[PDB]
Amino acid sequence: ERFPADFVWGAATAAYQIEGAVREDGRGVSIWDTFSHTPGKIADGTTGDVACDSYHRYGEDIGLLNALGMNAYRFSIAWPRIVPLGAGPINQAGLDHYSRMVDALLGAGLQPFVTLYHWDLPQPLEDRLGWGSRATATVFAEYADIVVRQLGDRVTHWATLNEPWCSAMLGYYLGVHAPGHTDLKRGLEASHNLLLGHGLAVQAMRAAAPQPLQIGIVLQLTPTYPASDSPEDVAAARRFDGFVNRWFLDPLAGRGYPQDMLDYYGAAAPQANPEDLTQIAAPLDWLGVNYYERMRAVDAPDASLPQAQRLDDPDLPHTADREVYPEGLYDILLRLHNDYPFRPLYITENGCALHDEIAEDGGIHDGQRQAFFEAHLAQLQRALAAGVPLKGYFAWSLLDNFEWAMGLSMRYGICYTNFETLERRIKDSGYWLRDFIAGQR
Ligand SMILES: OC[C@H]1O[C@@H](O)[C@H](O)[C@@H](O)[C@@H]1O
Ligand code: NA
Repeated sequence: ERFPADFVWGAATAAYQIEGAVREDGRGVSIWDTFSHTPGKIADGTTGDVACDSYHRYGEDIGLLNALGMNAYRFSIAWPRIVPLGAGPINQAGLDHYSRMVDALLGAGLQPFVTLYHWDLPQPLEDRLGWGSRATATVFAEYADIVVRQLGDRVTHWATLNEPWCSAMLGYYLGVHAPGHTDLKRGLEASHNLLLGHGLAVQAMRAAAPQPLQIGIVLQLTPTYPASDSPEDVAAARRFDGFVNRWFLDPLAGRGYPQDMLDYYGAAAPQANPEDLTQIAAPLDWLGVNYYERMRAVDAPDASLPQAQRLDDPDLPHTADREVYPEGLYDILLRLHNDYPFRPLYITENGCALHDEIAEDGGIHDGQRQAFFEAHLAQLQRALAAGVPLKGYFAWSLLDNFEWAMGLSMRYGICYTNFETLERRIKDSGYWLRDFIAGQR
């Protein structure tokens, strides 16, 4: 029935998806400015140039969080605002902005859970190979140092990266995200330098921090299940689970990269000496899990790597873009708790997209998103019952925003955003979370 009295209850955003003001106050160009302004990369012709205008309107966002009765806010700092050339001088105006926002949050009783990297690499680094270069890892750590030096007296809970799987594989292998490259080896290289940048940043942050910090990383985990028990389908399930989950979990847990995946990738695998793996395993205080979906895998010998395709289940509900499988959240947490060293855990994202509209009465009747929260929160109670050391939950997203290659067309918010007027309105699911949280707090 109940969560811990000190549980963290929040919603989450990322800077490029919400802030707009892309050229204001010294902000540099990010790979997502370049990519979103490249014809055809975004589905609907939109960019993050305005987005939710949260650079100017984070006060309104704070208003929503307050109305929701939350006690925490997960957001990202734009590297392009802080070090506009990527490696070079800081931009004090960038840091001052986030300093005021942090003060605003704390004054409202909202604990800032800051993400340092949620995909907006400065374009000057990409011009020197981006995550294809080990130098990018070094200058990421420098950036992590600068930020914590200035805001670490107030922010205790930091995440280095959000979802390196996406940054590496969507960004450099499949080409669907910025910067838009299409080479496996480049993707795997990028995964390594992300992980290294992570490890280097943790160490830098601990040395720069004016007080002890609780430092984590955020991974999206996709629990994977074989469509049948055939050696073929089981193998496919393993390969997918390795491609998405274990590739990151293992080296973070000090276990190296998974040998099966090393064998599968062959010459495409990155060059990973033992000093880098030691750095990548820098001790963490927590792990963030982003959870959206499962993968029910059939072998797909003719598809590209990892030769494993989703077997649709028409009995399960689907959202605008995903199948709903709440039981996967219990499953992956049970696996983390029993099989890996990370603890405590936070659900740093969970939510869904729907064809939301403002109805005649003025509300947004998103009952399927309410049912989505209710079901996933129920699985978290089960996970807690089994001893999973879960300390918080953040809904993705606080508000409808720029959904990457889908643009402004794919609405994930618990608040509706009118992108013309910038008015936000709380959806019915948001009111349900309010009332649920108020019962738990
Ligand atoms: O697609 C929904 C969400 O997925 C997550 O993996 C990312 O961290 C978000 O930035 C994105 O908005
Ligand atoms: Na549906």
